[PDB]
Amino acid sequence: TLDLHRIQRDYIDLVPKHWHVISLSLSDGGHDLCITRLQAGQAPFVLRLPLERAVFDFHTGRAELLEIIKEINRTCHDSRDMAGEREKWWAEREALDQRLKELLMNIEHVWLGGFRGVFSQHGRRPELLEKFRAMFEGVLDKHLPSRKVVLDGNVLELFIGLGDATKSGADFDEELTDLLYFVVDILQFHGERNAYDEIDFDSMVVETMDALMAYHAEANAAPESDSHAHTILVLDKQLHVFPWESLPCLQGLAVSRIPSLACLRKLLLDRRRSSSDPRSAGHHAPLSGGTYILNPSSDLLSTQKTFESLFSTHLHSPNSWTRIISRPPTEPEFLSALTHSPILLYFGHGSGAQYIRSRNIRHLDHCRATVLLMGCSSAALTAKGEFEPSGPVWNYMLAGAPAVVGTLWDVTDRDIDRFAGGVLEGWGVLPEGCMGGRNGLSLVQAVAKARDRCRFRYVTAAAAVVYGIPVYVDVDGK
Amino acid sequence: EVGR
Repeated sequence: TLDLHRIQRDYIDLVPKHWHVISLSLSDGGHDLCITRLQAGQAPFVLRLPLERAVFDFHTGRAELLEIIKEINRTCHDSRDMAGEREKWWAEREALDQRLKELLMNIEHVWLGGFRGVFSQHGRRPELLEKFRAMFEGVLDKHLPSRKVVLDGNVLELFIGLGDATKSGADFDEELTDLLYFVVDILQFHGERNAYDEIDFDSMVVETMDALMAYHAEANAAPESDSHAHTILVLDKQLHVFPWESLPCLQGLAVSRIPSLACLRKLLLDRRRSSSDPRSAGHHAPLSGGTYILNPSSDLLSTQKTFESLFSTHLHSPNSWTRIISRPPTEPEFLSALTHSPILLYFGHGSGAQYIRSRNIRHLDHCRATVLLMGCSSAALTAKGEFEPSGPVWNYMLAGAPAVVGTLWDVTDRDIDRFAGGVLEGWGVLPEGCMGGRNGLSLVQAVAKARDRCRFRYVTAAAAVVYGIPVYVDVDGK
Repeated sequence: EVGR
Protein backbone atom coordinates (compact mmCIF):
# COMPACT_ATOMS: atom_id res chain seq x y z
CA THR A 1 0.00 0.00 0.00
CA LEU A 2 2.98 2.27 0.76
CA ASP A 3 4.59 1.32 -2.59
CA LEU A 4 1.39 2.02 -4.58
CA HIS A 5 1.30 5.66 -3.42
CA ARG A 6 4.91 6.14 -4.57
CA ILE A 7 3.59 4.96 -7.95
CA GLN A 8 0.70 7.44 -7.74
CA ARG A 9 3.05 10.35 -7.02
CA ASP A 10 5.83 9.52 -9.46
CA TYR A 11 3.80 8.17 -12.38
CA ILE A 12 0.04 8.49 -12.25
CA ASP A 13 -0.20 12.12 -11.15
CA LEU A 14 1.56 12.94 -14.44
CA VAL A 15 -1.12 11.23 -16.51
CA PRO A 16 -3.79 13.56 -17.97
CA LYS A 17 -6.86 13.61 -15.70
CA HIS A 18 -9.22 12.71 -18.52
CA TRP A 19 -7.31 9.45 -18.82
CA HIS A 20 -7.32 6.57 -16.42
CA VAL A 21 -4.96 3.61 -16.19
CA ILE A 22 -6.01 0.04 -15.59
CA SER A 23 -3.57 -2.77 -14.96
CA LEU A 24 -4.61 -6.39 -15.31
CA SER A 25 -2.71 -9.24 -13.73
CA LEU A 26 -3.26 -12.68 -12.26
CA SER A 27 -2.93 -13.86 -8.68
CA ASP A 28 -0.07 -16.31 -8.04
CA GLY A 29 -2.74 -19.00 -8.04
CA GLY A 30 -4.26 -17.97 -11.34
CA HIS A 31 -7.56 -17.98 -9.47
CA ASP A 32 -7.98 -14.21 -9.30
CA LEU A 33 -7.99 -11.41 -11.83
CA CYS A 34 -6.25 -8.46 -10.20
CA ILE A 35 -7.49 -5.07 -11.32
CA THR A 36 -5.94 -1.76 -10.39
CA ARG A 37 -7.51 1.51 -11.43
CA LEU A 38 -5.30 4.56 -11.44
CA GLN A 39 -6.07 8.17 -12.22
CA ALA A 40 -4.29 11.43 -11.39
CA GLY A 41 -5.83 13.09 -8.35
CA GLN A 42 -7.72 9.92 -7.48
CA ALA A 43 -7.21 7.29 -4.80
CA PRO A 44 -5.93 4.03 -6.28
CA PHE A 45 -8.53 1.27 -6.49
CA VAL A 46 -7.45 -2.35 -6.11
CA LEU A 47 -9.77 -5.18 -7.07
CA ARG A 48 -9.23 -8.93 -6.72
CA LEU A 49 -11.80 -11.04 -8.59
CA PRO A 50 -12.09 -14.80 -8.09
CA LEU A 51 -13.05 -16.15 -11.52
CA GLU A 52 -15.05 -19.09 -10.10
CA ARG A 53 -17.27 -17.36 -7.50
CA ALA A 54 -20.57 -18.60 -8.98
CA VAL A 55 -16.34 -25.15 -15.83
CA PHE A 56 -14.83 -21.79 -16.81
CA ASP A 57 -11.57 -20.75 -15.06
CA PHE A 58 -8.67 -18.78 -16.61
CA HIS A 59 -6.82 -21.84 -17.92
CA THR A 60 -10.05 -22.83 -19.68
CA GLY A 61 -10.72 -19.37 -21.10
CA ARG A 62 -7.16 -18.94 -22.36
CA ALA A 63 -7.15 -22.46 -23.83
CA GLU A 64 -10.37 -21.77 -25.76
CA LEU A 65 -9.02 -18.44 -26.99
CA LEU A 66 -5.76 -19.94 -28.25
CA GLU A 67 -7.56 -22.76 -30.07
CA ILE A 68 -9.87 -20.27 -31.78
CA ILE A 69 -6.82 -18.21 -32.76
CA LYS A 70 -5.15 -21.33 -34.12
CA GLU A 71 -8.19 -22.00 -36.31
CA ILE A 72 -8.44 -18.35 -37.45
CA ASN A 73 -4.77 -18.36 -38.44
CA ARG A 74 -5.47 -21.60 -40.30
CA THR A 75 -8.27 -19.86 -42.23
CA CYS A 76 -6.13 -16.97 -43.52
CA HIS A 77 -3.53 -19.30 -44.83
CA ASP A 78 -6.00 -21.64 -46.49
CA SER A 79 -7.62 -18.71 -48.15
CA ARG A 80 -5.69 -19.37 -51.34
CA ASP A 81 -5.80 -23.13 -51.21
CA MET A 82 -9.58 -23.55 -51.42
CA ALA A 83 -10.58 -23.32 -55.11
CA GLY A 84 -17.95 -24.10 -54.39
CA GLU A 85 -15.17 -24.39 -51.83
CA ARG A 86 -15.39 -20.64 -51.42
CA GLU A 87 -18.68 -20.98 -49.58
CA LYS A 88 -17.28 -23.42 -47.05
CA TRP A 89 -14.24 -21.22 -46.22
CA TRP A 90 -16.53 -18.25 -45.40
CA ALA A 91 -18.82 -20.44 -43.34
CA GLU A 92 -15.82 -21.54 -41.28
CA ARG A 93 -14.74 -17.96 -40.46
CA GLU A 94 -18.19 -16.61 -39.64
CA ALA A 95 -18.56 -19.53 -37.24
CA LEU A 96 -15.24 -18.68 -35.56
CA ASP A 97 -16.41 -15.06 -35.41
CA GLN A 98 -19.44 -16.34 -33.54
CA ARG A 99 -17.28 -18.51 -31.25
CA LEU A 100 -15.03 -15.61 -30.26
CA LYS A 101 -18.00 -13.29 -29.74
CA GLU A 102 -19.46 -15.90 -27.38
CA LEU A 103 -16.19 -16.33 -25.48
CA LEU A 104 -15.93 -12.57 -24.86
CA MET A 105 -19.56 -12.47 -23.73
CA ASN A 106 -18.82 -15.25 -21.24
CA ILE A 107 -15.71 -13.47 -20.00
CA GLU A 108 -17.62 -10.24 -19.38
CA HIS A 109 -20.51 -12.11 -17.78
CA VAL A 110 -18.60 -14.58 -15.61
CA TRP A 111 -15.17 -13.12 -14.84
CA LEU A 112 -16.05 -9.43 -14.61
CA GLY A 113 -19.74 -9.78 -13.83
CA GLY A 114 -21.00 -6.88 -11.74
CA PHE A 115 -17.49 -5.44 -11.59
CA ARG A 116 -17.44 -4.37 -15.25
CA GLY A 117 -17.93 -0.80 -14.05
CA VAL A 118 -14.26 -0.66 -13.10
CA PHE A 119 -13.69 -0.02 -16.81
CA SER A 120 -16.22 2.81 -16.86
CA GLN A 121 -15.02 6.14 -18.27
CA HIS A 122 -17.83 8.11 -16.59
CA GLY A 123 -16.98 11.50 -15.10
CA ARG A 124 -16.81 11.51 -11.34
CA ARG A 125 -19.36 13.86 -9.69
CA PRO A 126 -18.89 14.28 -5.92
CA GLU A 127 -22.20 16.11 -5.34
CA LEU A 128 -24.28 13.36 -7.01
CA LEU A 129 -22.20 10.64 -5.39
CA GLU A 130 -22.91 12.03 -1.91
CA LYS A 131 -26.61 11.65 -2.72
CA PHE A 132 -26.11 8.05 -3.86
CA ARG A 133 -23.99 7.31 -0.78
CA ALA A 134 -26.77 8.55 1.49
CA MET A 135 -29.39 6.44 -0.26
CA PHE A 136 -27.20 3.34 -0.43
CA GLU A 137 -26.19 3.56 3.24
CA GLY A 138 -29.93 3.84 3.89
CA VAL A 139 -30.38 0.61 1.97
CA LEU A 140 -27.77 -1.02 4.19
CA ASP A 141 -29.40 0.16 7.44
CA LYS A 142 -32.82 -1.12 6.33
CA HIS A 143 -31.91 -4.68 5.07
CA LEU A 144 -28.88 -5.88 7.00
CA PRO A 145 -28.50 -7.09 10.56
CA SER A 146 -25.67 -5.81 12.66
CA ARG A 147 -28.08 -3.13 11.42
CA LYS A 148 -20.18 1.81 11.40
CA VAL A 149 -17.93 0.48 8.64
CA VAL A 150 -17.99 3.04 5.82
CA LEU A 151 -17.36 2.29 2.14
CA ASP A 152 -14.79 4.05 -0.04
CA GLY A 153 -16.22 6.16 -2.85
CA ASN A 154 -14.42 3.98 -5.40
CA VAL A 155 -16.63 1.08 -4.34
CA LEU A 156 -19.75 3.19 -4.90
CA GLU A 157 -18.38 4.21 -8.29
CA LEU A 158 -18.60 0.53 -9.27
CA PHE A 159 -22.37 0.77 -8.93
CA ILE A 160 -22.46 3.95 -10.99
CA GLY A 161 -20.27 2.35 -13.65
CA LEU A 162 -22.78 -0.40 -14.47
CA GLY A 163 -24.29 2.12 -16.89
CA ASP A 164 -27.32 4.37 -17.34
CA ALA A 165 -29.89 2.79 -15.02
CA THR A 166 -32.66 4.88 -16.58
CA LYS A 167 -32.34 3.22 -19.99
CA SER A 168 -35.56 1.53 -21.08
CA GLY A 169 -35.23 -2.19 -20.40
CA ALA A 170 -32.12 -1.89 -18.22
CA ASP A 171 -31.53 -4.99 -16.08
CA PHE A 172 -28.69 -4.98 -13.52
CA ASP A 173 -30.02 -7.71 -11.20
CA GLU A 174 -27.13 -10.21 -11.36
CA GLU A 175 -24.56 -7.44 -11.42
CA LEU A 176 -26.14 -5.66 -8.48
CA THR A 177 -26.33 -8.96 -6.57
CA ASP A 178 -22.65 -9.56 -7.33
CA LEU A 179 -21.72 -6.10 -6.02
CA LEU A 180 -23.86 -6.40 -2.91
CA TYR A 181 -22.00 -9.58 -1.98
CA PHE A 182 -18.81 -7.57 -2.42
CA VAL A 183 -20.08 -4.91 -0.01
CA VAL A 184 -21.10 -7.55 2.54
CA ASP A 185 -17.63 -9.08 2.23
CA ILE A 186 -15.89 -5.72 2.72
CA LEU A 187 -18.00 -5.00 5.81
CA GLN A 188 -17.31 -8.55 6.97
CA PHE A 189 -13.60 -8.03 6.27
CA HIS A 190 -13.67 -4.82 8.35
CA GLY A 191 -15.43 -6.20 11.43
CA GLU A 192 -19.18 -6.11 10.58
CA ARG A 193 -20.37 -9.73 10.44
CA ASN A 194 -23.45 -10.92 8.50
CA ALA A 195 -24.85 -14.30 7.49
CA TYR A 196 -25.69 -14.50 3.76
CA ASP A 197 -29.06 -16.21 4.43
CA GLU A 198 -30.10 -13.45 6.86
CA ILE A 199 -29.87 -10.81 4.15
CA ASP A 200 -32.73 -10.08 1.78
CA PHE A 201 -30.57 -9.55 -1.29
CA ASP A 202 -33.56 -9.44 -3.62
CA SER A 203 -35.02 -6.37 -1.88
CA MET A 204 -31.62 -4.64 -1.79
CA VAL A 205 -31.22 -5.03 -5.54
CA VAL A 206 -34.55 -3.30 -6.04
CA GLU A 207 -33.80 -0.36 -3.72
CA THR A 208 -30.26 0.07 -5.03
CA MET A 209 -31.44 0.10 -8.64
CA ASP A 210 -33.95 2.83 -7.81
CA ALA A 211 -31.09 4.75 -6.18
CA LEU A 212 -29.07 4.39 -9.39
CA MET A 213 -32.02 5.58 -11.45
CA ALA A 214 -32.14 8.67 -9.22
CA TYR A 215 -28.42 9.23 -9.85
CA HIS A 216 -28.55 8.87 -13.62
CA ALA A 217 -31.73 10.93 -13.98
CA GLU A 218 -29.82 13.80 -12.36
CA ALA A 219 -26.66 12.95 -14.30
CA ASN A 220 -28.58 12.91 -17.58
CA ALA A 221 -30.17 16.29 -16.94
CA ALA A 222 -26.79 17.93 -16.57
CA PRO A 223 -24.21 16.14 -18.69
CA GLU A 224 -20.58 17.26 -18.76
CA SER A 225 -18.84 18.14 -22.03
CA ASP A 226 -16.95 15.47 -23.95
CA SER A 227 -13.92 14.39 -21.97
CA HIS A 228 -12.00 12.65 -24.81
CA ALA A 229 -11.41 10.15 -22.06
CA HIS A 230 -8.98 7.37 -22.84
CA THR A 231 -8.20 4.13 -21.07
CA ILE A 232 -4.66 2.78 -21.09
CA LEU A 233 -4.14 -0.87 -20.23
CA VAL A 234 -1.14 -2.38 -18.55
CA LEU A 235 -1.28 -6.11 -19.12
CA ASP A 236 0.49 -9.01 -17.51
CA LYS A 237 2.73 -11.02 -19.86
CA GLN A 238 0.07 -13.63 -20.65
CA LEU A 239 -2.88 -11.23 -20.93
CA HIS A 240 -1.92 -9.43 -24.15
CA VAL A 241 -3.42 -12.22 -26.24
CA PHE A 242 -6.91 -11.36 -24.96
CA PRO A 243 -8.70 -8.77 -27.12
CA TRP A 244 -9.79 -6.73 -24.10
CA GLU A 245 -10.76 -3.77 -26.26
CA SER A 246 -13.41 -5.92 -27.95
CA LEU A 247 -15.21 -6.93 -24.77
CA PRO A 248 -18.79 -5.67 -24.88
CA CYS A 249 -18.05 -3.17 -22.11
CA LEU A 250 -14.96 -1.68 -23.78
CA GLN A 251 -16.20 -2.01 -27.35
CA GLY A 252 -16.08 1.33 -29.18
CA LEU A 253 -14.31 3.11 -26.30
CA ALA A 254 -10.83 4.59 -26.71
CA VAL A 255 -8.47 1.98 -25.25
CA SER A 256 -4.75 1.51 -25.81
CA ARG A 257 -2.04 -0.59 -24.18
CA ILE A 258 1.33 0.25 -22.65
CA PRO A 259 4.08 -2.21 -21.70
CA SER A 260 4.76 -0.44 -18.39
CA LEU A 261 4.23 2.74 -16.38
CA ALA A 262 7.83 3.58 -17.20
CA CYS A 263 6.93 3.58 -20.85
CA LEU A 264 3.87 5.66 -20.26
CA ARG A 265 5.81 8.29 -18.31
CA LYS A 266 8.56 8.58 -20.93
CA LEU A 267 6.05 9.00 -23.77
CA LEU A 268 4.08 11.69 -21.93
CA LEU A 269 7.24 13.73 -21.33
CA ASP A 270 8.19 13.33 -25.01
CA ARG A 271 4.82 14.65 -26.27
CA ARG A 272 4.90 17.15 -29.10
CA ARG A 273 2.47 20.03 -28.61
CA SER A 274 0.17 21.20 -31.39
CA SER A 275 1.50 24.11 -33.48
CA SER A 276 -1.57 25.94 -32.15
CA ASP A 277 -8.44 21.80 -24.44
CA PRO A 278 -8.38 18.03 -23.80
CA ARG A 279 -6.83 17.39 -27.23
CA SER A 280 -3.63 19.18 -26.17
CA ALA A 281 -3.03 16.22 -23.82
CA GLY A 282 -2.12 13.85 -26.64
CA HIS A 283 1.01 13.61 -28.73
CA HIS A 284 0.67 15.65 -31.92
CA ALA A 285 2.14 14.32 -35.15
CA PRO A 286 2.30 16.59 -38.22
CA LEU A 287 0.57 15.30 -41.34
CA SER A 288 3.43 16.52 -43.53
CA GLY A 289 6.48 14.34 -44.15
CA GLY A 290 5.23 10.85 -43.37
CA THR A 291 6.27 7.60 -45.02
CA TYR A 292 4.11 4.82 -46.40
CA ILE A 293 5.25 1.36 -47.43
CA LEU A 294 2.61 -0.21 -49.64
CA ASN A 295 2.72 -3.78 -50.89
CA PRO A 296 6.47 -4.22 -50.20
CA SER A 297 6.43 -7.84 -51.38
CA SER A 298 4.43 -6.92 -54.52
CA ASP A 299 1.86 -9.75 -54.20
CA LEU A 300 -0.81 -7.69 -52.38
CA LEU A 301 -2.24 -6.36 -55.63
CA SER A 302 -5.73 -5.89 -54.17
CA THR A 303 -4.26 -3.79 -51.34
CA GLN A 304 -2.14 -1.63 -53.64
CA LYS A 305 -5.23 -1.02 -55.79
CA THR A 306 -7.12 0.16 -52.74
CA PHE A 307 -4.67 2.81 -51.53
CA GLU A 308 -2.24 3.78 -54.31
CA SER A 309 -4.23 6.60 -55.91
CA LEU A 310 -5.44 7.91 -52.55
CA PHE A 311 -1.95 8.03 -51.06
CA SER A 312 -0.62 9.67 -54.22
CA THR A 313 -3.39 12.27 -54.28
CA HIS A 314 -3.61 13.02 -50.55
CA LEU A 315 -0.18 12.26 -49.08
CA HIS A 316 2.73 12.14 -51.52
CA SER A 317 1.60 15.10 -53.63
CA PRO A 318 0.37 17.73 -51.17
CA ASN A 319 2.06 16.63 -47.95
CA SER A 320 5.61 15.64 -48.93
CA TRP A 321 5.21 11.97 -47.95
CA THR A 322 7.82 9.40 -48.89
CA ARG A 323 6.38 6.75 -51.19
CA ILE A 324 7.55 3.13 -51.29
CA ILE A 325 5.38 0.96 -53.57
CA SER A 326 5.77 -2.69 -54.62
CA ARG A 327 9.38 -2.93 -53.51
CA PRO A 328 11.04 -3.80 -50.22
CA PRO A 329 12.39 -0.80 -48.30
CA THR A 330 16.08 -1.10 -47.53
CA GLU A 331 16.82 -1.16 -43.81
CA PRO A 332 18.45 2.31 -43.79
CA GLU A 333 15.35 3.67 -45.58
CA PHE A 334 13.14 2.08 -42.92
CA LEU A 335 15.23 3.46 -40.08
CA SER A 336 15.38 6.88 -41.73
CA ALA A 337 11.59 6.91 -42.00
CA LEU A 338 11.30 6.03 -38.31
CA THR A 339 13.66 8.88 -37.40
CA HIS A 340 12.11 11.59 -39.61
CA SER A 341 8.50 10.74 -40.51
CA PRO A 342 5.77 11.68 -38.02
CA ILE A 343 3.72 8.77 -39.35
CA LEU A 344 4.86 5.48 -40.86
CA LEU A 345 2.36 3.29 -42.69
CA TYR A 346 3.23 -0.37 -43.33
CA PHE A 347 0.82 -2.25 -45.58
CA GLY A 348 2.49 -5.64 -46.01
CA HIS A 349 2.89 -9.18 -44.71
CA GLY A 350 3.52 -9.64 -41.01
CA SER A 351 5.28 -7.07 -38.83
CA GLY A 352 7.77 -5.87 -41.44
CA ALA A 353 10.45 -7.67 -39.46
CA GLN A 354 11.57 -9.22 -42.74
CA TYR A 355 12.67 -5.70 -43.67
CA ILE A 356 14.17 -4.32 -40.44
CA ARG A 357 16.02 -6.07 -37.61
CA SER A 358 14.83 -5.79 -34.01
CA ARG A 359 18.34 -5.08 -32.75
CA ASN A 360 18.54 -2.15 -35.13
CA ILE A 361 15.30 -0.57 -33.89
CA ARG A 362 17.08 -0.38 -30.52
CA HIS A 363 20.11 1.39 -31.95
CA LEU A 364 17.80 4.28 -32.96
CA ASP A 365 18.41 7.56 -31.15
CA HIS A 366 14.67 8.31 -31.23
CA CYS A 367 11.72 6.72 -33.02
CA ARG A 368 9.80 9.84 -34.11
CA ALA A 369 7.26 7.87 -36.13
CA THR A 370 3.84 6.75 -35.07
CA VAL A 371 3.78 3.33 -36.68
CA LEU A 372 0.91 1.39 -38.22
CA LEU A 373 1.74 -2.27 -38.88
CA MET A 374 -1.08 -3.53 -41.07
CA GLY A 375 -0.16 -7.19 -41.39
CA CYS A 376 -0.47 -10.64 -39.84
CA SER A 377 0.29 -11.03 -36.12
CA SER A 378 2.29 -7.79 -36.09
CA ALA A 379 1.98 -7.58 -32.30
CA ALA A 380 4.14 -10.73 -32.42
CA LEU A 381 2.66 -12.63 -29.48
CA THR A 382 4.33 -15.95 -28.66
CA ALA A 383 2.80 -19.25 -29.74
CA LYS A 384 1.54 -19.32 -26.17
CA GLY A 385 0.09 -15.80 -26.47
CA GLU A 386 2.70 -13.88 -24.46
CA PHE A 387 4.15 -10.42 -24.98
CA GLU A 388 7.92 -10.76 -25.14
CA PRO A 389 10.74 -8.15 -25.10
CA SER A 390 11.99 -9.38 -28.48
CA GLY A 391 9.05 -8.52 -30.76
CA PRO A 392 9.14 -5.48 -33.13
CA VAL A 393 6.48 -3.61 -31.12
CA TRP A 394 8.29 -3.83 -27.78
CA ASN A 395 11.35 -2.44 -29.59
CA TYR A 396 9.38 0.47 -31.05
CA MET A 397 8.07 1.18 -27.55
CA LEU A 398 11.61 1.20 -26.12
CA ALA A 399 12.83 3.47 -28.90
CA GLY A 400 10.11 5.93 -27.99
CA ALA A 401 7.48 5.51 -30.70
CA PRO A 402 4.43 7.47 -29.50
CA ALA A 403 2.07 4.72 -30.64
CA VAL A 404 2.03 1.47 -32.61
CA VAL A 405 -1.01 -0.15 -34.20
CA GLY A 406 -0.74 -3.89 -34.78
CA THR A 407 -2.58 -7.20 -34.78
CA LEU A 408 -2.78 -9.98 -32.19
CA TRP A 409 -3.29 -12.72 -34.78
CA ASP A 410 -3.49 -13.29 -38.53
CA VAL A 411 -5.91 -11.36 -40.74
CA THR A 412 -6.96 -11.21 -44.43
CA ASP A 413 -5.88 -8.25 -46.64
CA ARG A 414 -9.41 -7.11 -47.64
CA ASP A 415 -10.81 -6.94 -44.14
CA ILE A 416 -7.76 -5.36 -42.54
CA ASP A 417 -7.78 -2.73 -45.33
CA ARG A 418 -11.34 -1.93 -44.28
CA PHE A 419 -10.05 -1.34 -40.76
CA ALA A 420 -7.01 0.59 -41.95
CA GLY A 421 -9.05 2.88 -44.18
CA GLY A 422 -11.24 3.50 -41.17
CA VAL A 423 -8.30 4.48 -38.98
CA LEU A 424 -6.94 6.90 -41.58
CA GLU A 425 -10.23 8.72 -42.14
CA GLY A 426 -11.00 8.98 -38.44
CA TRP A 427 -7.44 10.01 -37.58
CA GLY A 428 -7.43 12.69 -40.27
CA VAL A 429 -4.63 11.23 -42.38
CA LEU A 430 -7.14 10.88 -45.22
CA PRO A 431 -10.18 13.06 -46.00
CA GLU A 432 -13.67 11.91 -44.99
CA GLY A 433 -15.39 9.81 -47.66
CA CYS A 434 -12.17 8.51 -49.24
CA MET A 435 -12.91 4.80 -49.26
CA GLY A 436 -16.46 5.07 -50.59
CA GLY A 437 -13.41 17.52 -45.22
CA ARG A 438 -10.91 16.13 -42.71
CA ASN A 439 -11.60 14.45 -39.35
CA GLY A 440 -9.46 14.63 -36.21
CA LEU A 441 -9.99 11.81 -33.70
CA SER A 442 -7.04 10.61 -31.64
CA LEU A 443 -5.35 7.52 -33.05
CA VAL A 444 -6.83 5.51 -30.19
CA GLN A 445 -10.35 6.81 -30.86
CA ALA A 446 -9.96 6.22 -34.60
CA VAL A 447 -8.92 2.60 -34.06
CA ALA A 448 -11.89 1.89 -31.79
CA LYS A 449 -14.41 3.26 -34.29
CA ALA A 450 -12.72 1.67 -37.33
CA ARG A 451 -13.44 -1.84 -36.01
CA ASP A 452 -16.97 -1.16 -37.29
CA ARG A 453 -15.71 -1.24 -40.86
CA CYS A 454 -14.72 -4.94 -40.84
CA ARG A 455 -16.94 -7.75 -42.00
CA PHE A 456 -15.83 -9.65 -38.93
CA ARG A 457 -15.72 -7.69 -35.69
CA TYR A 458 -14.09 -10.54 -33.84
CA VAL A 459 -12.21 -12.65 -36.38
CA THR A 460 -10.60 -9.51 -37.82
CA ALA A 461 -11.26 -6.32 -35.88
CA ALA A 462 -10.70 -7.76 -32.40
CA ALA A 463 -7.12 -8.51 -33.47
CA ALA A 464 -6.43 -4.80 -33.80
CA VAL A 465 -4.80 -3.11 -30.81
CA VAL A 466 -2.76 0.00 -30.11
CA TYR A 467 0.30 0.24 -27.91
CA GLY A 468 1.14 3.76 -26.77
CA ILE A 469 -0.62 7.02 -26.00
CA PRO A 470 -3.28 9.04 -27.87
CA VAL A 471 -1.86 10.67 -30.99
CA TYR A 472 -3.55 13.48 -32.92
CA VAL A 473 -2.76 14.54 -36.47
CA ASP A 474 -1.51 18.11 -36.69
CA VAL A 475 -2.47 19.16 -40.20
CA ASP A 476 -0.60 22.49 -40.44
CA GLY A 477 2.18 21.54 -38.05
CA LYS A 478 5.84 21.03 -38.85
CA GLU B 1 -9.52 -12.78 -49.68
CA VAL B 2 -5.81 -13.42 -49.18
CA GLY B 3 -4.04 -14.05 -45.90
CA ARG B 4 -1.64 -11.13 -45.04
